[PDB]
Amino acid sequence: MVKSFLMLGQSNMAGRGFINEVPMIYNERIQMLRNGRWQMMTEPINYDRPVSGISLAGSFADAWSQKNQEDIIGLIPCAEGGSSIDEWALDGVLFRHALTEAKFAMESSELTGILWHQGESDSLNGNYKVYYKKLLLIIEALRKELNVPDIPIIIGGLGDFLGKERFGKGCTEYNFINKELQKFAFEQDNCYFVTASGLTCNPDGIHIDAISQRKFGLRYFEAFFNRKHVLEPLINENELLNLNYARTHTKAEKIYIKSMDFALGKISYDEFTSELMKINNDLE
Amino acid sequence: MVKSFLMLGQSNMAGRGFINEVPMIYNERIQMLRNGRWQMMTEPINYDRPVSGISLAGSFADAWSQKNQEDIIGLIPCAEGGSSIDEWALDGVLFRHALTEAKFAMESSELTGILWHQGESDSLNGNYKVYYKKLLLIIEALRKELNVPDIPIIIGGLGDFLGKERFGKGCTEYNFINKELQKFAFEQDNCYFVTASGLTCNPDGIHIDAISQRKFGLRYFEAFFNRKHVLEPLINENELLNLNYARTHTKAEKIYIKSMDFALGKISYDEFTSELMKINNDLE
Repeated sequence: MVKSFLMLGQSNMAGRGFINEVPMIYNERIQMLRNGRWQMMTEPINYDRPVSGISLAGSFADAWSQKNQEDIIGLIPCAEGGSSIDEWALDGVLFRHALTEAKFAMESSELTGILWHQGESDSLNGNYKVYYKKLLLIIEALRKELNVPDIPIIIGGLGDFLGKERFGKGCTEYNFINKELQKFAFEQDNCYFVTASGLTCNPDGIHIDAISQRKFGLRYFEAFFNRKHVLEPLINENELLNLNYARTHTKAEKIYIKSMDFALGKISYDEFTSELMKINNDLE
Repeated sequence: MVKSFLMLGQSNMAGRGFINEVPMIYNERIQMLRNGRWQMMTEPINYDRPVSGISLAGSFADAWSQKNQEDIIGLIPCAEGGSSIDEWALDGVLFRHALTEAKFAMESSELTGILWHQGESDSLNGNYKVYYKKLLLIIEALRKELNVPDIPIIIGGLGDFLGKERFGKGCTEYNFINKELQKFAFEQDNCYFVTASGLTCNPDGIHIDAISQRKFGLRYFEAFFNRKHVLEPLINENELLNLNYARTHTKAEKIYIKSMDFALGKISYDEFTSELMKINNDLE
């Protein structure tokens, strides 16, 4: 079947990594939800802004497909940039929209997990003193509404680069939010924390970069697959990624990158044809 | 207030024009729906595929903003590439998803019109003999469900390049669909037809190109604004477009193109700063 994963949070969940700084992930077994149905995943996955880029859900799915050669993983993009915990209130629009997206997804897939990452917009002037209780109502409503009382919900921490440079300089209370995120995970059932140590950011000083967003996805899967808290970065983080990048592509996959090259006008029709035949004639 | 317009149809409504072949439209008074709420419009508007590009809704909105300097126009992207009239059935997922999107939009805007363009996937082996009756049920359900019994619904024809080259060669019955589209418009209340004469296509032989997609948008507005059938192309089509391209941008707008240039890594932070001050210091 199709195992779907709901994506919730701020811009760091939707992904802002520069897609030209990390290798493309073309996995015919990884899919994204486009206006209610499944389509082959191609970053930007969570296109909430014209600037959406590399997400952590990319490597998460790639790593997931390697541990499950049989099924297909479906991603449900519902992250909103700049959104704060208050904007995610049950009565909220971006929460009720996430529900409708999830439901559309589960009428053709099975919701297996929920990926959450948010907190930059709450890393200032207190309001971290109410973050927990706020999150509890959101998670509670999610499990109830979507009828998933025990599926693992993974939550990541905030980058240590916050509260220092430009767009991120206003987030001086990020570490106070991390404590609430951690606490929430330990105390709440079926919730796991994922450290963001070592992760770096783009020039804006607030968004995690592509490279770091790729490692971040592995830690998310590491937590999900083993149902544990990832308090430290995985050791084979770099090599683990290259191992997925080296994977040989299917005929359908390499025909896809070519169909797209042509669709975007990057190559001629005859050049597209010649390239398609090479794939067809190729041995193995 | 915010006047919203629901976009329905196939890939030629979602837009597949190459964004690098036509000038960018940056209008702070034109917005798009991103996961339930309004955000400043930036093409691709209807991102249903990683290949989504220039849509006809772009120039439609630009022309609309010039005849209404007071309000803001909101676009609701709900077009699915490759979808056929059958996939748009009331019980369908991409129809029920369009409804939920429209409703989310109207709880913060007023649905003023519906833009429809579809039929390439029905331009083969008959089934054009059932297109009308099929469309009637879809339109009927839309007005009833969304409580908009008299808002103008505009429908465009199919390109004359269809049924001849590559990806479009299979659409040999396009002209039979056009007749049904036309008929439907004349007979049905508050429905207007928009010819696609003169419009050209990209190399794939099936998708209307950026230039043509821009002219196509004007004809849509021409029909909507005057509540009439556009059976011929507008005469000042080219100049009418340049007139909108020449428009001087607002301070907020030019600050936006700069905020994006930086957000995408196209410029340095200091270069971004320097550019922001120039905008601030500028006289008029």
